[PDB]
Order: sequence, then structure tokens, then C-alpha cells
Amino acid sequence: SAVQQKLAALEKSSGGRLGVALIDTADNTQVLYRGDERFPMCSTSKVMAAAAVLKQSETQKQLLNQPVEIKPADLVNYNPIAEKHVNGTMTLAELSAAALQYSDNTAMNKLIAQLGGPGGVTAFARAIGDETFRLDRTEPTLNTAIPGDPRDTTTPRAMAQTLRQLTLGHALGETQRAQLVTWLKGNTTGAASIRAGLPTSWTVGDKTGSGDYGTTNDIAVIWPQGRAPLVLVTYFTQPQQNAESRRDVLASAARIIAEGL
Repeated sequence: SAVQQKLAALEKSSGGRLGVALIDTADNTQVLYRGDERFPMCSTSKVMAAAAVLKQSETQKQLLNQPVEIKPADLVNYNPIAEKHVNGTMTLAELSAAALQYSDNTAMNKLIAQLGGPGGVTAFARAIGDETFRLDRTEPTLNTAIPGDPRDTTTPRAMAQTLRQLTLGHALGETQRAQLVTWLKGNTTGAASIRAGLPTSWTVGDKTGSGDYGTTNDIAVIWPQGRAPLVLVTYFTQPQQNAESRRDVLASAARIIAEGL
């Protein structure tokens, strides 16, 4: 189709490998580009860890208010929010917000710990029907994004379906789903990625990710004004280990998708 030819051309112009999955919830139609290829998730995996903790809170009603101590040993490479609370506590809610809206890596590791390790995050994916997601490592090593390495990868199709279920479906309870949506809508790191290729009037909730090999990702739920929501996953990775991020590719892919809906 037209859109797939334009995405292929964008990919060729970029020098990297692009994966796109769009779900239009109006008719459950899907647009896929390298939809079943594995890509390193990098920080887009934080959505799954936060959602897993939200799922736990359906039974442990007070869980999100549980204080968690931030110690200096906990700090890793990128901790914009946790840094502000060293030798203090953050609640699991605050850690989830930090992981999602600021991509805080210490926050992510605390969420993984709460779930009993990366295997606990993966288990949640399996429990909601995602047989593709795999989280193998903690921060920061899950971002190595080595070509061919299946660790810490998913496919665009799988992540689009899972993101749909978490935000628009009923994989989570009503209060949990609403909280997740509120967190995603408040993301602070996405202005140059999917959001930049979309009409300014559309409401977007997203989670970016970046890693080695110039890996540049964004996953989004999109609420166009007067139109059913869309789920859009854009993954991009490059052949050079030290390649620079290419958020413009994600913006361009979103623009190409937006042309036609």
C-alpha cells in the first residue's frame, strides 16, 4: 500500500531498521512494517513494569502508597527523579510515574525488584497474552541493543496489541487503567518523537526508549479529536553501535501514518 511504500522509503533514507505497528481501534485494522521482527525495547519496557505493579495493586489495594527507600547504591546511569530522593523514600506510585514520565532508570529497577526480577515482568506479559515480550536484564544493561540479541526485545505487533489491552482494553482494572493513561499522557520525553509527526490537537500518551546502536523508540496511544483512538508503536535501530538517536524518523513515520486516517 501507499503507506508501506512511504515507510519503506523512510527506512531506506534513514540507514537503519524501522518497525511500525498501528492499530486503528475504529475497525481494528492494523498497519504493520517489520511488524514481526524483534527490536530492542529499551525504555519502552518500563510500561510493562509499571502495568505489572498496577496489576498487583488490584489485590493489594494500598500497594502504590508503599514507600520504597532510594539508597545511593540504587542509582544507575539516568535517575532524574530518584536522584532527588536519595536517602529518602518514593512510593511505588511515584516510582511508576518517574519511570514512565521521566524514564528514570532507578525507578525501573525498583519496579523490577517489586516484581521479583525481570522474570516477574515477563510473567505479567504472558499473563495478559503477550508471548513475545521478554525482559531479561535490569537497567542499564537492557539497553545494549546488540543486533540479533533476543534479550529485552519485542515485536511491533506484539507491543501494539499489548499497549492497546493495557490502556484501552481491560487487562487492568478500571482505576489502574485510568492511572496508566494519566501517566502516559503526562510523559515529558516524547515531544520530538511520535508527537512531532501528529496534529497538535491530538492527545497523545507515549513512552520513548533509546539505547545503543542508535536505538530510538516510541510507543503511543493517540486520541484524535472526534475519532476512535489509535495505538502506534515505532521502533528504530541502526547498524553502528555509537549511532546517534533519530527521533525525527519516528516523527516522520507517525506523519506518514497520520496521512490517510
